[PDB]
Amino acid sequence: KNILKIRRRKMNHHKYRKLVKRT
Amino acid sequence: HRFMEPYLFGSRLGQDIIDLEQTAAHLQLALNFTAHVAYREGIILFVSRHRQFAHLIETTARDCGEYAHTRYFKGGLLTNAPLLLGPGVRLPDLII
Amino acid sequence: KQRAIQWGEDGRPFHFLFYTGKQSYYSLMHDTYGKLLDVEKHHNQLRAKDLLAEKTKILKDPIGSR
Amino acid sequence: SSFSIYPPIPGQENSLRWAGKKFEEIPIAHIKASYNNTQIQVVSAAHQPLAHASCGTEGFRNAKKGTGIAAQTAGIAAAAKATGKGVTHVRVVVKGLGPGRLSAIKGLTMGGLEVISITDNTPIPHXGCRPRKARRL
Amino acid sequence: ANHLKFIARTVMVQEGNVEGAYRTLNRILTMDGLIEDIKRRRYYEKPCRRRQRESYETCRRIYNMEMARKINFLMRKNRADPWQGC
Amino acid sequence: SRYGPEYKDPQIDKEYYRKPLAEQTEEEKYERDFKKTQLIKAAPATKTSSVFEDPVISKFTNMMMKGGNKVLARSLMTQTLEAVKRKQFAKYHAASAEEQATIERNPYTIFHQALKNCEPVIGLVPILKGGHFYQVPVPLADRRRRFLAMKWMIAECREKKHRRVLMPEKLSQELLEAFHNQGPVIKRKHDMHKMAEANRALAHYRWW
Amino acid sequence: ATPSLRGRLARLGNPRRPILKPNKPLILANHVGERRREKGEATCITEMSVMMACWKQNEFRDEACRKEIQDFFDCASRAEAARKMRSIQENLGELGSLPPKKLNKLLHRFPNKPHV
RNA sequence: GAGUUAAAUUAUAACUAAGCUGUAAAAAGCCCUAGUUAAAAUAAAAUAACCCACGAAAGUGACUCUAAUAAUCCUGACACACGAUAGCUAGGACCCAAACUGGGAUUAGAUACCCCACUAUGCCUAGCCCUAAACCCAAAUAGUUACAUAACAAAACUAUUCGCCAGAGUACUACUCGCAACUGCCUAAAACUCAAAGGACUUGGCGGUGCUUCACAUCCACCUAGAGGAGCCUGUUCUA
Ligand SMILES: [K+]
Ligand SMILES: [K+]
Ligand SMILES: [K+]
Ligand SMILES: [Mg+2]
Ligand SMILES: [Mg+2]
Ligand SMILES: [Mg+2]
Ligand SMILES: [Mg+2]
Ligand SMILES: [Mg+2]
Ligand SMILES: [Mg+2]
Ligand SMILES: [Mg+2]
Ligand SMILES: [Mg+2]
Ligand SMILES: [Mg+2]
Ligand SMILES: [Mg+2]
Ligand SMILES: [Mg+2]
Ligand SMILES: [Mg+2]
Ligand SMILES: [Mg+2]
Ligand SMILES: [Mg+2]
Ligand SMILES: [Mg+2]
Ligand SMILES: [Mg+2]
Ligand SMILES: [Mg+2]
Ligand SMILES: [Mg+2]
Ligand SMILES: [Mg+2]
Ligand SMILES: [Mg+2]
Ligand SMILES: [Mg+2]
Ligand SMILES: [Mg+2]
Ligand SMILES: [Mg+2]
Ligand SMILES: [Mg+2]
Ligand SMILES: [Mg+2]
Ligand SMILES: [Mg+2]
Ligand SMILES: [Mg+2]
Ligand SMILES: [Mg+2]
Ligand SMILES: [Mg+2]
Ligand SMILES: [Mg+2]
Ligand SMILES: [Mg+2]
Ligand SMILES: [Mg+2]
Ligand SMILES: [Mg+2]
Ligand SMILES: [Mg+2]
Repeated sequence: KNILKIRRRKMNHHKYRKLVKRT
Repeated sequence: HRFMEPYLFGSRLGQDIIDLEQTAAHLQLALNFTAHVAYREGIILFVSRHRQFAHLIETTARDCGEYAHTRYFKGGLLTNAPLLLGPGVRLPDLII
Repeated sequence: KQRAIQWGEDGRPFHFLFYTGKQSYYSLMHDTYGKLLDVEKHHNQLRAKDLLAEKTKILKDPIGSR
Repeated sequence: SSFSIYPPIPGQENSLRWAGKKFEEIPIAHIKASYNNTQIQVVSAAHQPLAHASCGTEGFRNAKKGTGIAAQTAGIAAAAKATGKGVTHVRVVVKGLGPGRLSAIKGLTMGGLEVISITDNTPIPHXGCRPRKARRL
Repeated sequence: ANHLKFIARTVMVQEGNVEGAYRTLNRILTMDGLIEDIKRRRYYEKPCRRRQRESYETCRRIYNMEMARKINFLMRKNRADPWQGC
Repeated sequence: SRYGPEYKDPQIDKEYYRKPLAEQTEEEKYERDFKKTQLIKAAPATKTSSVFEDPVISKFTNMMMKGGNKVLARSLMTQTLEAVKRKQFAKYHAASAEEQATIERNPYTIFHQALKNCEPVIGLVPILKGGHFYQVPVPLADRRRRFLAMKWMIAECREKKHRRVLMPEKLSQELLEAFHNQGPVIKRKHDMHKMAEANRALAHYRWW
Repeated sequence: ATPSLRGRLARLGNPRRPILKPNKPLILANHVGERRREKGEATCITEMSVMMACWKQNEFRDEACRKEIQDFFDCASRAEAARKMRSIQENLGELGSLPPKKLNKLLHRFPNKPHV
């Protein structure tokens, strides 16, 4: 199902929001 | 039914009325075609899956000397005739 | 017991129920149903003539009928 | 025998007296049947409390007091204390929806107390305070 | 709080029984939908859930009331078949 | 089971056959028993038409049996009734005028009454809910209560008796103790009532 | 009367926004659902409570609780009789409405036609 | 915009009671509490609604009044105006709900689900931010039911016109322009890696998914006799 793409974009955005916070 | 529109004379208070003028023309050819195939020694089968005239139709074929099938119809009867009926079976030449 | 030949040399089936798959069973059903109508017709005529000369002989318990 | 479900309106004069007193003179039995406790209190026509009883005061503790049997025992105890002060008929008012509604109703009946009218006064907001969130159990 | 007391949602017992009177009161509340309303007000449902709940209640009500009509419409066709073994 | 479904339990009471003319419905019951030609099982060895037997005695005798020694179980049951009878006869002699017609000298009457006082009224059954077990009281059926009373009698006299005291004499004492509502079995019955009454609010868990 | 199904579902030729979003299509089946078994509840509670009162009031001795003990036994037999007979009769009692097996056959005789 | 309040709740007062809240079960908290009677403010709008209306969309359904819903009735952007909720700046309100935080419980751990307390905030006035599964995943205006079933779903298609789409990951990212934005929004690549990624469907297995029915040594409820404790006999592992 299409959830396999939303989850992939979910992780990348979640990891991006931690890269900004750390630096 | 959509394909019965040309054969309907009209509708009377929601009840469709069949145009007998077209019925007479069709019935005239139907009886004419039925007799000719019987003249040439053809097998005629009466088929009717209706549980109100099954006995009447079944007796009708017996008087005419022809065959009738008003019972449950098996799936592979007319198509897979050799297995259902026998090795060599002559298929009916007309079905009513 | 073996089935007899169901058609002649020209292929015409002998019985009028050969195309129903089970000619023997349906012929018995057709005759049995026809007897019921004749009994009903005969009973209807008897009721019209106001005569009841028949009796129920189904009860065969002492004989042990099944 | 024409019997009307609706209560006798105080404005009119209905010749229906229990124990020699009118409809409004009969004391009141307030029943608060919560989801964990059932509290029973009887008050007079002048809203003066007579007796108080609850599942907690009858020895039941914690989850036990929320059962129907606990409310049934409270009704018997409340009626016994009420009957000591000399009350025969009472109008029972039920507050809220809970497991102890049926038990408290028949608890008073078996406790030597007679009820004649039943009133449900469950707090029903009409749009009001926002209740708590859901429980994802 | 401002209205008169012992008028709304009130019943009176007859002949001295209380179980029968209470069941009459419950039918009044169930018919008016208060019993289910109190159940749904114990917790708060978001407006997203409220519309999703009304889109399932309405669908069930249409299907149930349509299947029921067909049952009654075809109810007369349950007599003994007059053409058994025909 | 070598007996098929058609076989039924035979009737042993002779009096059931000797006076059938006083009733009509019961006559139809047994006249059709053989008219239907239903097969009848063989008579059990334990049960007999002797008027001196009692069904409660046979069940109690079977429970005392260990292994396959029916003779030893019957011998122990015979002495136990004798032991009770001797004690009751001895107590009757040493009694006053009003006390003489109080003591019961019938061991069968004592045995039947003793078990009817040791039967618990309400039992307990564990119910699993929420990952834990709650002792929920239940209205035990009559057969279970009758069976449970016999088991308590056997368990008590087998365990906490002295090695010197014989089985028939020890069981005789408990029958008298239970006949006066003061035996340890009666105490055990009350203890089960104590637990059932304490967990009276957990009866809502059961669904029957 | 059946609620109107006009301008409700999401369709191309519908200007009004959707009002209903069914999980499954609203097509009548050829069979009805089976009856749901009624969940049981604890029985003989009003009779057990009064029995416990006498036991606590008489040191757990049935010397004076005979009236309460018999009623508890009577309730147990009454509950036992009703429990072991509801299942067999309810299947064919039908409360005036045909059992699910008979309704399924009746619907098969007059099926719904989504196709053609 | 202006005015207004039914039902509930709370400050608060009187009276009675010793307990009150809470869970599958408890603990913590409270005892300045709980029940009944009397009662502002703030906040939110049962039944009607099984109705489907208004607005361009996001939205709106307690009452009353005022003002009021473009175009003589095509398409159209990066331009002008608007845009739920969360968030920011300043002032005011705070019943109640409530991220964060503290305590209780659960667990191997639980900085989670469950329980209790309380803050931001949800609210009013003025300004900003301009993001959503902003999805009816179906663009606007005229039409046709002819032709014709990939699959699934909400049947198929024609005319004019605009926007958008060129394998997947890297990527609602780096760099760049604008912005009352400064942990932001919009615009949006490449190096490199792989020969696949992706939509729908079929059968099978499985499901701490639901409904119905059933275990006669059987899962529970329940019956009897035993193993695990000791010696001995014998068979494995390890040691040798
Ligand atoms: K309102
Ligand atoms: K499958
Ligand atoms: K061993
Ligand atoms: Mg990634
Ligand atoms: Mg008010
Ligand atoms: Mg519109
Ligand atoms: Mg769906
Ligand atoms: Mg204030
Ligand atoms: Mg504590
Ligand atoms: Mg208070
Ligand atoms: Mg709407
Ligand atoms: Mg417009
Ligand atoms: Mg307009
Ligand atoms: Mg334009
Ligand atoms: Mg905004
Ligand atoms: Mg906001
Ligand atoms: Mg805000
Ligand atoms: Mg800032
Ligand atoms: Mg502020
Ligand atoms: Mg605040
Ligand atoms: Mg709070
Ligand atoms: Mg913590
Ligand atoms: Mg939307
Ligand atoms: Mg879109
Ligand atoms: Mg759109
Ligand atoms: Mg456009
Ligand atoms: Mg337009
Ligand atoms: Mg159009
Ligand atoms: Mg292409
Ligand atoms: Mg690429
Ligand atoms: Mg984004
Ligand atoms: Mg960015
Ligand atoms: Mg660049
Ligand atoms: Mg086993
Ligand atoms: Mg041994
Ligand atoms: Mg050993
Ligand atoms: Mg060994």
